[PDB]
Amino acid sequence: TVKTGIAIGLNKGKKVTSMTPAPKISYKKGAASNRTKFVRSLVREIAGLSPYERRLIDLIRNSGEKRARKVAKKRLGSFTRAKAKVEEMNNIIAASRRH
Amino acid sequence: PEYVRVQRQKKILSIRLKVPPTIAQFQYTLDRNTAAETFKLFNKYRPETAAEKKERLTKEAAAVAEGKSKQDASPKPYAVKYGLNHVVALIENKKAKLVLIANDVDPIELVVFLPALCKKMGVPYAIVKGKARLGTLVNQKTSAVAALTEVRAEDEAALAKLVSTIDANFADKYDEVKKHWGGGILGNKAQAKMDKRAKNSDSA
Amino acid sequence: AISKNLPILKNHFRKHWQERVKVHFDQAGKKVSRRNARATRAAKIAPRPLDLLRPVVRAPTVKYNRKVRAGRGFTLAEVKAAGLTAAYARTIGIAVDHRRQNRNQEIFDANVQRLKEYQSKIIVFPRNGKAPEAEQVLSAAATFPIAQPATDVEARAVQDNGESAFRTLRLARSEKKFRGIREKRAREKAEAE
Amino acid sequence: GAYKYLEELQRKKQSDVLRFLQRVRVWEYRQKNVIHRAARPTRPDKARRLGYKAKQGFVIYRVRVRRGNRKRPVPKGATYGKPTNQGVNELKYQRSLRATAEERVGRRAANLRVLNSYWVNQDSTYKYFEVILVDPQHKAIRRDARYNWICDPVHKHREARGLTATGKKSRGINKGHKFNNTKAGRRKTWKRQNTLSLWRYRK
RNA sequence: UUGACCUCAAAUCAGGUAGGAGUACCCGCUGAACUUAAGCAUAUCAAUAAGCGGAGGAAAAGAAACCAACCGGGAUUGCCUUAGUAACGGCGAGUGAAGCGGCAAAAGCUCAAAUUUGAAAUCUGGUACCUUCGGUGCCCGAGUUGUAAUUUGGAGAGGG
RNA sequence: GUUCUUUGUAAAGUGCCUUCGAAGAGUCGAGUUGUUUGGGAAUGCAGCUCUAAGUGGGUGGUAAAUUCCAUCUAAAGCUAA
Ligand SMILES: [K+]
Ligand SMILES: [Mg+2]
Ligand SMILES: [Mg+2]
Ligand SMILES: [Mg+2]
Ligand SMILES: [Mg+2]
Ligand SMILES: [Mg+2]
Ligand SMILES: [Mg+2]
Ligand SMILES: [Mg+2]
Ligand SMILES: [Mg+2]
Ligand SMILES: [Mg+2]
Ligand SMILES: [Mg+2]
Ligand SMILES: [Mg+2]
Ligand SMILES: [Mg+2]
Ligand SMILES: [Mg+2]
Ligand SMILES: [Mg+2]
Ligand SMILES: [Mg+2]
Repeated sequence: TVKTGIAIGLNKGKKVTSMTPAPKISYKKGAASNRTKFVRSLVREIAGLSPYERRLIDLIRNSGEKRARKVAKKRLGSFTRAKAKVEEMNNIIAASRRH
Repeated sequence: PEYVRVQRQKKILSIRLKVPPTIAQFQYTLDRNTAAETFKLFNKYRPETAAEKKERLTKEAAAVAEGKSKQDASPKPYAVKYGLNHVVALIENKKAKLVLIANDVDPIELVVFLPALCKKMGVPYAIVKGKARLGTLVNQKTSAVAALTEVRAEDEAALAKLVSTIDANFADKYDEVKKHWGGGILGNKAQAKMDKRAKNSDSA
Repeated sequence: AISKNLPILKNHFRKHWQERVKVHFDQAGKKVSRRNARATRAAKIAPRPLDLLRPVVRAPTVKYNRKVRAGRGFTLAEVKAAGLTAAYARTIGIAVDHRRQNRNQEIFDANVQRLKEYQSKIIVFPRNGKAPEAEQVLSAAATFPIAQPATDVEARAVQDNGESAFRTLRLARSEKKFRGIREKRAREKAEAE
Repeated sequence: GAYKYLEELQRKKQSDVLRFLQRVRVWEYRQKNVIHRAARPTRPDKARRLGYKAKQGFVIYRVRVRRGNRKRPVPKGATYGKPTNQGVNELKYQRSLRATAEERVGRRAANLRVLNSYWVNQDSTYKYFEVILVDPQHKAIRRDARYNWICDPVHKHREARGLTATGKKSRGINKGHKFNNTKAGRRKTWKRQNTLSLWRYRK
């Protein structure tokens, strides 16, 4: 990862002594927070699924991942969000009856 | 007056619409005879009053100065713990030995989660009738929660049968009330109308 | 209205610019007012030099990274190496900035070098002492100049190995240009059907 | 903690349990007046998060606001200008319904200062928001140095000038190249860039 | 054979505050047209004038969900530049900012989310007194649907 | 400037080892629509509809898929020149 020392090339720029300083407590905004994970599980067991979430789970069980992810993209904002939604739905459906 | 009209219409609408299973588990209230006994026990654990706090501080302050008391001039207290934030943390620490929550909290989001959370830590919970009596328990107007963690030796007998009675009604019944939908009441004129239909058509 | 050979102008004067014209007649009046403000601020505050100590720090933006300039405030890491806590330095007139991070030792060591020098040059008045007259100085920045580091020595002997700088320079650019293209062909050529 | 159960549940506004409550509640708010005193916050989690404290002097109001666009109030759709200005039905009133409600309660409790607001329910025709107020005359607020900045006149009618949370959101006031058009204030910014700055020694 | 809760009231109840003016500057909403294009409709005039709401001695913004892409700077605001440039535009008339660099001034921060639970420790009001922009005592009340100490991401806390 | 005041085992600051580390939703985001901007497969703002997650989110000035990295950490608040 050392700079090449020249003004052209991939790692352009001069060779300087790094430290890679100690990280900020930020960049941990997506923290684990074991108690928060617990709260999310708890609210999952009290509150069921959205009607549209249920439609996506039915799409999982009958019509397949491609159509299901497509519908997730159509409902939610981005294709990345759709991928995340279908992945968490796969986790919940696996934790469900078909253990 | 409209406020009377509105409040009556608040409850009538609340039942005619179908109530989801999660709420209306509060519709099952703790029965009459055990209710007297439960508060009869709990009234022995009323926390410090306005006056009682003053005298202990005087007898403690007038003690540490000459008796060199290291804050052990007062006995270990045994009083009901109150406060929703106080109680919720207690179950999460598994310290709540018995928790009973008022069933008439106006914003249900404050207490809807608590009985389900109590089941997961295996902490006995009671959906109890009347926040007002919860207030008089702890020298307040309203408390909405009441938790007992520690008991005297001779009173451990009381909870064990009582917890068996309470757990027999709410916590043991959790999994069936969890999938039991609420509401579904038609009106009196509607109910007589339907029965009139059933007596003519259904029973002919 | 286009006349003979004259360059195309783009003078943007078709709004009601008459209403917004700030003519700085106050340039002289403002400078004396500012010099008045600096003097009264110096007298008002304790014998402190009107400013905080600013770090020696590299400029971004390679157009300007050849130079060094003053920063806003010191990083927590640099202040710790000086032997103070971050809060205390602000009380002494040392500017601390938490947003900057140190990834350059020569910049890191340069700052702590000026930290110790500043510490050498401070007399901290005790809260309940005597506080003798200290001949207040007006500018810490004037007392602690910024020096541009020297990159090399004045003279040396050439060590030309026939490196033919273009062949270094041109092929470095060529190598980067086709870099990802090369691994792409690694995907097909190491496919092995 | 005890409020994160309220917080995490509220993320599931479309969940089965909350759908019962909001539908019940939207009926409850409809019957009452457009603006009426709220005895206690419907979302004590949200209020505390937003700065409400269970102290004397804090005031909570519920308000309902009509939804949709701002129909151009020209008579019979006659705009009297170039055709780009003929559009009447499709104007958007670039300031949020949260701001519009916040003005009305601010006018209602004219003695008082709007802290913030949050919505509690909605339907097709109306939106409902519940508004947080702070009493600068109560000695509990003039004291309590955590909050006595309210008592200063400089923030009076904070709601009307766009100094509230949604006001800043609507004014486009935030950092970045994405907001360079409106960073220090759109009108303030426009005047600075359209000013001919002349010095005595002409450059 | 009663009083506490919740909510809603009334009182020439004790005490309060809002209205209006000014408006040069300031914060927002609303918002043209003359004019230019040698016609004219997009566009320009202009995110202006007119109208409405809201403050102060300044207001606003203000301590990064910033800028950057370099060896990286580091709240905001103002000035010299960037620059009549990148870009937008019947790509016509025209419009047209931002990074860096120099300088002025400099300043940093705080709440919700942590049960204090061996002790609502918190606050308004009324009375009596005194050294009264207050303080002490006492009593009602607020408040556990949460008022104090602690924590605010640069961290920080439970422990040893 | 110095004189009545002395607070108080009351509070605070730094070092080491460990367990943690709580951080903001009809909101971000997306579609469409209107206005606006130099922002141009759409700069901002607003309306309606859909609407989240926590090794996430925004941004990285050409739409999208794939793999990374840098950079900060919104939907809460105060502040003088
Ligand atoms: K018009
Ligand atoms: Mg009166
Ligand atoms: Mg013309
Ligand atoms: Mg002409
Ligand atoms: Mg005007
Ligand atoms: Mg005035
Ligand atoms: Mg000033
Ligand atoms: Mg200001
Ligand atoms: Mg401000
Ligand atoms: Mg910060
Ligand atoms: Mg800056
Ligand atoms: Mg223009
Ligand atoms: Mg009251
Ligand atoms: Mg501390
Ligand atoms: Mg935040
Ligand atoms: Mg407009």
